[PDB]
This record gives sequence, structure tokens and C-alpha cells, in this order.
Amino acid sequence: GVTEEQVHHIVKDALQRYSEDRIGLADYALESGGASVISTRCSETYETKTALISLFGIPLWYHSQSPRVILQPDVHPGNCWAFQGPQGFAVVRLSARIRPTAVTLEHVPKALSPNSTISSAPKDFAIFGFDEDLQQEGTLLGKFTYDQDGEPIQTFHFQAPGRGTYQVVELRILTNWGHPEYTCIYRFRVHGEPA
Amino acid sequence: GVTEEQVHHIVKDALQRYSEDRIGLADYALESGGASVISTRCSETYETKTALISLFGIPLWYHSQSPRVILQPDVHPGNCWAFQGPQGFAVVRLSARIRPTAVTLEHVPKALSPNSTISSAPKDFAIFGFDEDLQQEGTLLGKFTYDQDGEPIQTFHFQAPGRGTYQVVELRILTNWGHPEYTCIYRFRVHGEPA
Amino acid sequence: GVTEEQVHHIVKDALQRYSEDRIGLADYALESGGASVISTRCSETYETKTALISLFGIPLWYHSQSPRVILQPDVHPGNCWAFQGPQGFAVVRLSARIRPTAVTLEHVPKALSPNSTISSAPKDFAIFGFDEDLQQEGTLLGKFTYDQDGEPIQTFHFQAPGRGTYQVVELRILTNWGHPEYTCIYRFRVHGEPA
Amino acid sequence: ARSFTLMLRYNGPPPT
Amino acid sequence: ARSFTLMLRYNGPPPT
Amino acid sequence: ARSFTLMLRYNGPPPT
Ligand SMILES: [K+]
Ligand SMILES: [K+]
Ligand SMILES: [K+]
Repeated sequence: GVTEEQVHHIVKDALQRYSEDRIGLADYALESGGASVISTRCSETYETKTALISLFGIPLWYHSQSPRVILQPDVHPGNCWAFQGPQGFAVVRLSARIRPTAVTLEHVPKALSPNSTISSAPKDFAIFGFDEDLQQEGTLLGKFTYDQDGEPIQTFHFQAPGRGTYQVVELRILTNWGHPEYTCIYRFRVHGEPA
Repeated sequence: GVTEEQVHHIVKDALQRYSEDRIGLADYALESGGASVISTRCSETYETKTALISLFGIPLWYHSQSPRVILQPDVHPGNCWAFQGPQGFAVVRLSARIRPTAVTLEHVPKALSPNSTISSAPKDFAIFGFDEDLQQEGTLLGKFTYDQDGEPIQTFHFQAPGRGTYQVVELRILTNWGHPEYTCIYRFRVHGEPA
Repeated sequence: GVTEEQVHHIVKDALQRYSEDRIGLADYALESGGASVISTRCSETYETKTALISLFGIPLWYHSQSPRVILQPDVHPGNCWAFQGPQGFAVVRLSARIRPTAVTLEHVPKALSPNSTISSAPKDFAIFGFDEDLQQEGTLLGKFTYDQDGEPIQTFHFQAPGRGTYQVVELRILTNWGHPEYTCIYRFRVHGEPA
Repeated sequence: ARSFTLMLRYNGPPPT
Repeated sequence: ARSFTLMLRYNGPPPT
Repeated sequence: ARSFTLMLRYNGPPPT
């Protein structure tokens, strides 16, 4: 069997990986590290008018989540960017120019969702890189599928990665898991090798 | 004994439950998921005037935690709503109409508190449901006691739950654990079955 | 070997310590618990002008992290206070007057940093206590070194602690781990015995 | 000056 | 009144 | 325009 000291080592290593942003890979799309969205190059935000911000009871304005939130680590239910329908896109200026090796997408767990269903999750998606920061025509880096029956956090490795560098990338959502009104993106990460 | 593979499975399952809001139950009182307080139907906030917000050194206004914070997941010391004395109440519009099956209350751990005491914690409490959203007379769903000697997060199952649905609920604090000035509520959750 | 029940107990205890601010010691420098910086007595903030806040596309102001963030628990990359060069200091009014017994410093993990290097981390540092809250001449409580090859969170026990009390303390950074432009402080904690 | 809070009210579920 | 967000744009890395 | 921060100062402990 295993010894007591061995069990403690296994637990220590597991919690250290947990504390390293769960997956232990640097994220060049993290907003606090220097990444940002290019708002004019994202899908229109799904505006719902169900959340009202006020002062002293007097109405003010509606509350909605902007594309910035896909670059932010809080992923409690509703801390997600929504666009209308099952196709949408977001363009991100990474914090540094890198050779991308993987991306990570996550969604809220089924256990924290009504009826244990996450139909607003992205399904098929594609990642594009823009060699020149201001060019409008991107290069396909990879196509993947977020598995609604998989772990909440899923990492996707570029199958045959072609080592040039990029600082501007696009997350293009092609389908969702069946929600008839919107698609929700909780957090998008980009991993790779710096210069 | 146990095998190495078995230890890894146990740790994996434990961290997955940890990541699912610690308890793996959807929370219909979570603000980001669509819940909100009815401010005119909560206790007056304990206002202390010890926290001053300013700009360039010029005084501005006092900082205090509103009842919204009981619907928010950050539970570091002081990220709690306080009311004066040992009796108080908060009314919450849940994110959906549900059949309530349990509630969860948590407090800061003794280890993070001076003298390892949490006398501001709620003690005896009761949960009421308001069948019609605008009615002022509630139905008792259950009476429980938060155990200051128990785990920081405590879940309470409605002992004989009587399946109608509610969207408006009240947390009524009847006693606290002895603090002579105030009672502090860190986070309140409501669990149940949607329609 | 170990039994299955024993493995579960080990994991339960480990996750409980994890949840208690990782180290299970009360932090009298935590801002939400009542601590605050004395801004006129900290180093000038390193202002970079690379982060621009705007509205509807119209420029507004630059975004920079103030010394308050060393008293805040979010330690994702960039959620740190920076000063110019390898020497700097911050003065903190603790939430209560205590007899200090230890301090804790943490930095972002190497795994989440480009090239697995953290040269902006503090290296040698010293802690001073100010017996009278308004005095300008401090008493040395201890000198320590943050180990860039150690665990991200490091706790330092005052080797021969001399039991008077203090509410105002200074973190004085003497060297860093080699970054040629700035030093980054992610979070500073102070532990001890209340009155 | 006085104390203070933005208030948030939902009349329907936000996207999740 | 209308919806809303502060926008954040970097033109270089912040301190980390 | 210039840089920026709200400042928070305590003169006594908040509720915990
Ligand atoms: K997010
Ligand atoms: K809270
Ligand atoms: K911080």
C-alpha cells in the first residue's frame, strides 16, 4: 500500500497545482497580467435589461457583463460574457507576443446550475492568430470542441503547432450546447512560449 | 491498505467538490446568478463611521457593507453585513422560483479571528417563504442553529419540506453568539428544486 | 499502510487549512479586517502609463495599483503594488494593536510567470514597529529574506520576539531578485497576539 | 459625507 | 438609463 | 488624464 508520508506528499502536490490557477500554466490572456479585449472587434453584448443599478431607490442604469470578463478569474455563475445566439467572437490583445501552444476554456460546473445542464456553454470553437497586430484576416491555429460532459476547465493543445508568434488572437464560437437565446463565456486563457 | 491510484482518486474528488462552491449545491441566493436583496425589507445597516474613503487626502464618505454582501462569495474577515444587536433580518428575491430544500450559512473561521472567538456569528435563526412575492406575512420553512463550534460552512436541510414554491425568502436572526454590539452575516445560500 | 478512512481525514484537514487563508493565522494587516496603508509614508508608486481606462472609446485616466493592494487577498499576476528600483517601503496601520509574532509575504508562483522567473520579487527585507502611532523612528522587529526558490507563501517568525505591542508597522524592502526597473509586492500579512 | 451603496435589483435572470 | 462599462486597454505590460 | 486611487483609512475596527 502507501505510507502516511506518501499520502501527505500527494495531497501537498495536488493543492499546490490547485493554487497555481488550477492548471499550472501561465495565462497571457489574463487581464490583470496585461491582456485586454479589442471591444470594436467583439460580438455585440447580449443586453437583457433585467439587472438595474440604482441609488437611494432612484433608477440609474442597467448592469451587463462586458467582454472583459472572459479575461477575469472569477467564474461564479453569471460572471460570464454573453452574446446573442450560438455564433460569436472575441478578439484579445495578449499581454505579450508569444508562440501559442494551448488554450483553456472553462464553464460553470453542472452541479452549480439548475437541472444540472449548461446549454449556454460554447461547443465547437476555433482560435485565430493575427500576425500583424492591425490585420483583419486571421490564421487558423486550431479547431476544438468544449465537452459539456467533461471537466469544467478544459485545456486544448495545438495539435501541430506552427511556431510563429502572435499578440492578437480571436476566440471564434461556432456552436453552443443548445441554449436558444445566448452563449455564455466564463473564461478564456492562452498559453505559450514568450520571446 | 489503499493503493496509490486510490489516493489520487480520493484527492481528485475532494478538490472537485471544493471547487464547486465547496458544497456542490446550486445557490439561488447568489447575487451574480440573479438574486437580490429587498433593501427596504432588511434591518438597518450598523453604521460605524470608522472607515473613511477619500481622494488626494480630501475626505469624502464612510464605507460600510450593505445587505448585498450576504449574497456574495468573498468571505474574508469583514466581508460581512452587520446589523445592530442580536436580532435582525434580510429579505432576498431569489434568482428563480424554487422549492427550497436547504439553506447554508457560513461565518469566518475561528482560526482567522482574534482570540479564536466568533461571538458576532448568528446563532438561532429561521427561514420564511413569501408565497406571493409582495405579501408581508411569511410562512415558516424551518428553524435552525448555527453552531459556533462547528465547521465554518453549515448546511441545514428542511426537516419535513412542504413542496410549494417561493421566490422571496427571509433570513430572520433570532440570537447571536454573544457579541454585545452587532451581528455579522458573511454569506447566506438557498438550495432547492427549480420548476 | 494507511486505511481509506485515514486518507479521507488527511485530505479533509489539508483542505480546511487551505480554506483558512492557506496558513491558518489571523492577519492584522488585512484591509477588509480594518487595516490600512498610510499613503504619505509609502514609496511613490511606479507609474507606467500602459493601462488606459476609457468610456465609449474616449480616453479618461491611467490605471495603476496603489499600496492598498498589498493588504488585499487577490494575488493573480499583476495584482501587486510596484515601486521603482529595488528599495522601497510601506507603512501599515494594523486593524488592532498586537504583539507581533510573525509576518507573511507571498509572490506569484514561478509556474504562472513567463520563463518561470520572478525577478521582481522582494529579497531581503526588514520589519519595523512604531511604538507611538505618530512617531517617525521605528524599532527593528526582524530581518528576513524571501526565497525566490521557495514556496510562493512564506511565513517568518520573529526569532526572539520582544513582547511590546504595536499598531503601526513598516515593511522595508532592501533588495529584490534582480528586476532592473521595479519591485512588486503581492501581499503582506502580520500575525500576533491581541490585547 | 454620508454612507453609501449602489443597489442592484433583478427582475429576471441574467445570462448564466 | 443605458448600459455601460469602463474599458481597459494596455499598450504594454504592467508590473508583475 | 492623471492616475488615481480611492484611499481607505480606518480609525477603528469594522464589524467582523
Ligand atoms: K470570468
Ligand atoms: K460575503
Ligand atoms: K494583492
